[PDB]
Amino acid sequence: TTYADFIASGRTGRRNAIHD
Amino acid sequence: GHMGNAAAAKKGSEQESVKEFLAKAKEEFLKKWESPSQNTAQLDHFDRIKTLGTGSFGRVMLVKHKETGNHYAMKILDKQKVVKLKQIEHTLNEKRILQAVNFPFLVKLEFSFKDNSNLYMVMEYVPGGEMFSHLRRIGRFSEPHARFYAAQIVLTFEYLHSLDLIYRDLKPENLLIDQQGYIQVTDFGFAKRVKGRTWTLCGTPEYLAPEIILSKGYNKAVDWWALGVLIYEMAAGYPPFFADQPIQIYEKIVSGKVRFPSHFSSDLKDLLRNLLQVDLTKRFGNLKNGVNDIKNHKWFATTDWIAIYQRKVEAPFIPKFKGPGDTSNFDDYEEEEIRVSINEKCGKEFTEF
Ligand SMILES: Cc1cncc2cccc(S(=O)(=O)N3CCCNC[C@@H]3C)c12
Repeated sequence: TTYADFIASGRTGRRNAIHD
Repeated sequence: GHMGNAAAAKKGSEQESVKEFLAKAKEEFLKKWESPSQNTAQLDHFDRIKTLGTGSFGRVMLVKHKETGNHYAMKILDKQKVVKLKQIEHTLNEKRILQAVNFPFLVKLEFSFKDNSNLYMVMEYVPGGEMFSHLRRIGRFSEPHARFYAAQIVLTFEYLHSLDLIYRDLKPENLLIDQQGYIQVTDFGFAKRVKGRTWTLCGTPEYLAPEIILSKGYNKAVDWWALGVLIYEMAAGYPPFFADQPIQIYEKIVSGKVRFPSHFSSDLKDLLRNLLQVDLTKRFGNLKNGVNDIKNHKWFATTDWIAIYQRKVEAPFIPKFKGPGDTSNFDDYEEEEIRVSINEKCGKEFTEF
């Protein structure tokens, strides 16, 4: 599912801005 | 047409009243911007309680003001680290903006000061936690719940854009929930006064508008794109464009394709296609009718914009609150000292703070 694809992305935690 | 005479007259009057409000708010902002505040407290006026957040920026601590007993969120920045990370202008800009704005959904800066080592911005403590945490815990917000938050962002951006401020940092991580369940926006380091265009590559990958990715000059419309991302993520539980690595996210963002969960209403999908519009010439919030294309969209038909502004709508969700100083809606972090050197650091760089 799309949710499973989201989990697989590894980007489910707090996301940093570019400058970090 | 779509509106009969009474509804059309009421809507027109409401839109004219917005203009009148914003003209006064701009006058007030510019007066405060011309003549700020500074050095309004010191470290030993507060008891340090607990660390509520950390980052490359520094830390945010819950503190209690000794004289009043009021709790606050104190953001502590290490001057030498700010310099090393090339964030001098952003830090001074954040303070100047926070000092000058006034809106029910923008966090209030109560004190600021500096010492030999650090800069301190003392803001109202917003005890309900980050929208991010609640969203990941609940999974996704219902459309009415997402709409309640979205309306607050729409009004906040309508305010900021009237001041020529582009926000550029929207995401659930940067939205806090207050005791009454309303949003507080807090981070202004990347915000900029831009009447026309600007060019800096900044923001968070999932929330970047295509024109930023594509290294174009861009304008306030990037904030309306980001609103589309936020609404989508609130209602789906995940953002519209994701992948393992930012470069793959950017390819999806610029493609002009977006897909929706089957549970999204048709009204929601229509709004999102008009916010997540790659073509600037067609994006809602960037057309001749401005913010009205968003506020008058069918998905917001049940929204009483003045009632939201007045905070008279019952919030769909009230965070847990056991009393002043309750920190349970925030994570736990390792507690570190705040050392201040006997030698002033970076005095020249931060002279205006
Ligand atoms: C805990 C908290 C609580 N109350 C007010 C706050 C004001 C600003 C930042 C925070 S904060 O959430 O610590 N915080 C850190 C800054 C970087 N962006 C994420 C977020 C806005 C507050």
